Amino acid sequence: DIQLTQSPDSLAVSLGERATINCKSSQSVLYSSINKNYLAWYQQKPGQPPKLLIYWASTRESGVPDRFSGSGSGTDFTLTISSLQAEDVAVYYCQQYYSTPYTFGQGTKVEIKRTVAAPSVFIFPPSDEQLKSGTASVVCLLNNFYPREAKVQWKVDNALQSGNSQESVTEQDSKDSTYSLSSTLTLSKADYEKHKVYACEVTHQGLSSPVTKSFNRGE
Amino acid sequence: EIVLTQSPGTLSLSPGERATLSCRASQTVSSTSLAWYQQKPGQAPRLLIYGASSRATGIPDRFSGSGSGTDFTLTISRLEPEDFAVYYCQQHDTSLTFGGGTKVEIKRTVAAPSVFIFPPSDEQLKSGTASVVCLLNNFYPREAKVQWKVDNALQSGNSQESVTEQDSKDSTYSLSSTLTLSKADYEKHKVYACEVTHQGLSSPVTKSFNRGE
Amino acid sequence: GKKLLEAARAGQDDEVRILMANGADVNALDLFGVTPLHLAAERGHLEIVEVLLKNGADVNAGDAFGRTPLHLAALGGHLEIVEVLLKNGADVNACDLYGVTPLHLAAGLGHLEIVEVLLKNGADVNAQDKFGKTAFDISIDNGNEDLAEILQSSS
Amino acid sequence: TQMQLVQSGTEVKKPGESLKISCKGSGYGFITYWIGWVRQMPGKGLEWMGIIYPGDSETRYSPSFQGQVTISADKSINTAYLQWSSLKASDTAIYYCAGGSGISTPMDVWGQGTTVTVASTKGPSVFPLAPSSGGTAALGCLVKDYFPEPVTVSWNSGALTSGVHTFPAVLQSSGLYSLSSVVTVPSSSLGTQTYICNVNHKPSNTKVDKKVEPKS
Amino acid sequence: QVQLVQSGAEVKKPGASVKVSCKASGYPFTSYGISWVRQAPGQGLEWMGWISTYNGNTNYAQKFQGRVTMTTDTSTTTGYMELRRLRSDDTAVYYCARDYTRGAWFGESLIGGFDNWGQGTLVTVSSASTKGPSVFPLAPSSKSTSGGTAALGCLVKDYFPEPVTVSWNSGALTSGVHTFPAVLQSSGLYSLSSVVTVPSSSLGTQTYICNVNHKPSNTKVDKKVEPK
Amino acid sequence: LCPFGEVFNATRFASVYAWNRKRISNCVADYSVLYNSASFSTFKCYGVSPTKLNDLCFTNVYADSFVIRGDEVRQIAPGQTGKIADYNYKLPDDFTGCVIAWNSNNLDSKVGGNYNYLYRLFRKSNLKPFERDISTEIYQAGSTPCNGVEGFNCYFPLQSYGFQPTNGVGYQPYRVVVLSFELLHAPATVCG
Ligand SMILES: *[C@@H]1O[C@H](CO)[C@@H](O[C@@H]2O[C@H](CO)[C@@H](O[C@@H]3O[C@H](CO)[C@@H](O)[C@H](O)[C@@H]3O)[C@H](O)[C@H]2NC(C)=O)[C@H](O)[C@H]1NC(C)=O
Repeated sequence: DIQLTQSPDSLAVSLGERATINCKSSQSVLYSSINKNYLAWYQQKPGQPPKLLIYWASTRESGVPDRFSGSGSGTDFTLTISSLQAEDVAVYYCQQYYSTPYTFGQGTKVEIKRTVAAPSVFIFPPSDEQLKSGTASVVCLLNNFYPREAKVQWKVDNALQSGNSQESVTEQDSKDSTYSLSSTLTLSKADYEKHKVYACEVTHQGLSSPVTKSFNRGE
Repeated sequence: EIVLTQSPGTLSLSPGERATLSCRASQTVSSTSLAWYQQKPGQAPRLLIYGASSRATGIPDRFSGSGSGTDFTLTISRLEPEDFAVYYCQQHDTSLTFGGGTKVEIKRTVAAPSVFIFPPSDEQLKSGTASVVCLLNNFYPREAKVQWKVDNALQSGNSQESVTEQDSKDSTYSLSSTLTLSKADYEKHKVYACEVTHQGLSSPVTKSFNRGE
Repeated sequence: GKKLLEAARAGQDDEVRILMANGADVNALDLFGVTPLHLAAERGHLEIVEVLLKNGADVNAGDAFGRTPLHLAALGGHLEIVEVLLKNGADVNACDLYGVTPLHLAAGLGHLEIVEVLLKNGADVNAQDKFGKTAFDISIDNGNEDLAEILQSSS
Repeated sequence: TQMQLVQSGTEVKKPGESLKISCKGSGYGFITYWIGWVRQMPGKGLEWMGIIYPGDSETRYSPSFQGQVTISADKSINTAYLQWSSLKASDTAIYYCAGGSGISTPMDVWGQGTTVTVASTKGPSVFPLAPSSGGTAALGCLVKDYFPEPVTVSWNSGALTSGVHTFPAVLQSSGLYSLSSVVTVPSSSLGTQTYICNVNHKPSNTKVDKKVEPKS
Repeated sequence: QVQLVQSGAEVKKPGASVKVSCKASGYPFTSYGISWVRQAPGQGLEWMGWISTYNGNTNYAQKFQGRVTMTTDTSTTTGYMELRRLRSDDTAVYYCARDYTRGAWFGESLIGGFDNWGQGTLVTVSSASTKGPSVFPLAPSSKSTSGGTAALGCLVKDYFPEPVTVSWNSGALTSGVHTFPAVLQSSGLYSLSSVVTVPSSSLGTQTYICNVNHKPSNTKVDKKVEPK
Repeated sequence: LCPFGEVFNATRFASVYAWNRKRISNCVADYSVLYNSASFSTFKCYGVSPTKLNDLCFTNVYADSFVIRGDEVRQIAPGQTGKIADYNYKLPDDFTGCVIAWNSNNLDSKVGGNYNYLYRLFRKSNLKPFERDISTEIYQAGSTPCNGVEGFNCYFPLQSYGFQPTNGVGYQPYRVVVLSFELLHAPATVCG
């Protein structure tokens, strides 16, 4: 059997330069009678079935742009997209077919790098209908931020919590490549009426200081 | 190297019918090496069936072929009025021998032949040869008998007969019987008779005459 | 494993015992894919045959040509092997893909004992050669016409 | 096209039961096409399952997947079928049937993939959420206790096609799904027009309009 | 869609040779073979031979080993067939055809037959040369029945080679005409007759004309019909 | 442009034991006819895909052909053994060739059985890849010296097929042609 690895696992470069990915295998993938390496390179935009680009590791399938290229030998192979565009964001894959079985790598994600931007920090409590429901859900929003990394933390009556927050991140934005992150905290009504003050703290490389948003229940 | 006789040479059939033509050899031949060819009147040949079972490019579905062992058969099913032609069966397993050809004609009602007789004028009598003509029209089928009588005498080696192909507007026939002879023996006899007999005509009508008329 | 096969040539029973006592296979197939029964019948080592059938060997074993040990045993002219094989339950009507019959082997060398021991248990008379010949013609062809009369009187 | 591939639709069944899906082709040159299957876990990569030849039903299995799934072929209609004997928790993913003309040749032509999940069905609950003070404020609408994904959302019944975000649902502890959609609007326009959150659920065939107003 | 073109007709005297050419277009010439087949007048066809296209290995029938030679050129996509030592019994038509009965590279026995033909090629041989025809009218007798019709004819003698262009009333009459196939006799020359049927209305009120032109001998003649 | 028809599309196919080779080269091959003829019921083609090989071109386009029983058409494959595979024809492993097979019961089957198609089923040794050996030498089964007679101790290695039209679906004869595109390392190689 053959195992495959990809490098790097995550990647992000700006618009208009070369993007390089590496695929490394174990056994030689050069056939005996035919001197052509047995590798294929796939792409997959989110929400769509995968669509091949490179077959036999050195050719270009019909109907694809010519701004793509590949190289490599032995057990290590390289893929280079020249002058990546805004519509080339996807998840790429390498797969050998020397013999049964074939196996892909873990996967690589491509993102468009740019300058840091000032984000927006919001926080919202629930309402009367949710109180009547029986639970209490308070949601902290962080909007139009960059880079992806940003720490969102809670504070209930100046006390930490564990195993109570669920964090969700949206995909890229077509307008200016901005993201939104939500941290939702759910708790019981009995615990809701036993606690008064809630606070959200946001830490990001684009913030001079961590941002605190605190308020007492009902105010 | 194989004797091939289709038989019969004529299978005249009425319009809008099916024809099962046959081709039979002496030795054995597989179902892979005999083809059927068509020969349109006044035209060039073509191809009908290859491999004894299938059809070539752009041939309608009315032409089917079957058979094996020592006998093969072509079926036409439907008969349009452009499918009247000679049919040949050809083998190519060991060398190649063509068939004898079969002619299929229109089958219609009986016919009543009409006969005319013509002697020559003296302009060709000044020359060294003479000729007399008998003409038969509107008869079915081609088979008919025509004989001459020079003073009620039997003649041989001095008569010729000809017939035209099937007519495209009435489907009839026309026969010409020409007798040629020398000048010297022409003036020795006076009474000349020309007798025709056909199955479609009850009586053996004879046209007799003298040159003095 | 394979050794017993050539051991069957030497008739060394004690080697056979020490070998199958350790868990040796009972239905071995060699490079040519022949069973020890054919060589055992060919060499006529009776005691080996009996000890091997004591544990229940393949009494209906057949090779690629469909031969069975009884045919070669009757051909050789062996007394005890054929009768013990008949007793443990080997069939007598069995024929190869060419349709050769044990009666042909019995009539080959004029061996008389096999004849009536198979006649006792229902020897077959429907045997069919390339031309459909039965046991009578082949039995009388060998120059010993007395054998043919035995099967003729039994039919 | 050179080859067209279709598959089944959505699949939602309780765990343990059997399942039968089919990948069916159409075109010219189908007789040279091996059919393989590829699986994708949510948020992860890809892994092969098995390959087959439609004609004489010659199959090959990945070493780590032998004995778990059944692959069959049918040459009369040129279809490849996958059968599950037991359904477990790890059987909620996406699947693709991939065509490939020969062994050691790429999987170039692909289907649209089918989805498999396992949970219980329930009707959703939609609640509003309004901000208070100032620049531009974000109003939110949440849907809770709904199954299965996805949910169609809009504001003012599709009367605004800008400044909207949608939240891919994440499976929580109690065993259901939830979502929240937020729209950012300037503080000047909060008191003029009426904001309607419009939620459609085709699997539950339910359409709900909810009025959203600021609280102060 | 393919095109096959042969040469024009030929007339010859015994003792010489004749060479005919077939040209094929619409396909690469170097994958199919050429087949030549001759047909006597009114009888079935006879196989003249097969020639391949690249190796030059041919196959002739058991009858013409030394009297016929067939050659091909792929550059101009043409095929020549020459007949030598020809006798008086070789008046016939010849056909070139595409071959799908024997391979053009291997020489095996395949499935199929000659599926493309040509317009044919007439070849005639005789002991006589070209000679002008003599025409003769043939007027019906006055004893023709009123309730019917009468036939009038034209007889052409000693016309050679074929064909003759016979017309009535300078091409005005087209209906009721009948031209006959040519017939041979012992002398080896050619005789012909043509007949038209007419009602008795025009017997005594209109004069019929019968004009024959021979293109190979470029001779024009015309005669009138008078009842007698 | 080159003899693809004359190897497929003919009438006489030799038996398995003495199958025929046919070398085809120095041409341009139009595989478009070998795609959708709708008659090749088992066009199973390994190693190299047929679709986009038009870019590729190399010598040694060796083509073999024969006729073989219907059921054991599956047995022909790279590395798969059995009755025919182990004794008469064995395709080498690490293959780069590509196989074709189809039913031809319509013409190669006659009443009374076509007893013209023999095959070998015994052999002391085995076969090297892409090799064919033909010899009607008999085998002495036992200890009886055999000169030319047939009997219990004299065996003919070859056996006769029985072809019948009424016989089962898996028993009707099939025809097989195996292509094997191989190349060498020397450059300036002729393409195709
Ligand atoms: C062996 O000989 C047979 C008979 O000549 C060949 O069968 C014919 O092959 C031609 C060429 O592929 C086919 O022509 C095609 O016909 C379709 C009709 O829709 C047309 O769309 C294509 O453009 C093309 O003209 C023809 O149909 C076919 N006839 C039959 C009955 O199948 C056969 O192909 C030869 N062997 C090989 C391997 O070529």
